[PDB]
Amino acid sequence: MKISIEAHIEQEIEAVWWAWNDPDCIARWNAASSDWHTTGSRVDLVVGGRFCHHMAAKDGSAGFDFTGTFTRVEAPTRLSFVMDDGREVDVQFASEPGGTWVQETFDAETSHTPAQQQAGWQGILDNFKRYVEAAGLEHHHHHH
Repeated sequence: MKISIEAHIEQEIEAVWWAWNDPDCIARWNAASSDWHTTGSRVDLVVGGRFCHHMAAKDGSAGFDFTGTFTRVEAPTRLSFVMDDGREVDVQFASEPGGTWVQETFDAETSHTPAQQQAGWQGILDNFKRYVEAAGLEHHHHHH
C-alpha cells in the first residue's frame, strides 16, 4: 500500500534534485526535528547503489540512521529507492510553470500507523522544501 504526498517548490528541478541528492545538503535537512541533524549521508546515487543518512541529536544523547538501496535513478525527474524498513519510496521531481512538483510516494510500513508515517514524511519533505527556500538556490535572477 502506497501513500502519496506532494510539494510545489518554486525553484528549478536542478536546484531541487541537487539539494535532495547532495550529502552535504542532506546533512542540514532529512532529520525533520530541529533537535536532530543529519551528521552524515553516504549516498551512492546509482541504480542498485546504497544510501545511509546518519542523524545525530544536538546533545548526542541519541542517534538514528536511514539505510537502504536505490532501486532506480532517473535524474533529475525521479528517484526510486527502498528503505531498511521495507518502505518502497518513490520521489517524483516534475517540472511545472510554478517550480517543481515533488510528489513523494512511499510504501506504508506494516509496523507503524500509515497516517503518522505520512506526517513524518511530510515533516521531512517540508524540512527539505524549507531547506531549498532557506539556502535559496535561486537560479532565477533579474538580469540587468
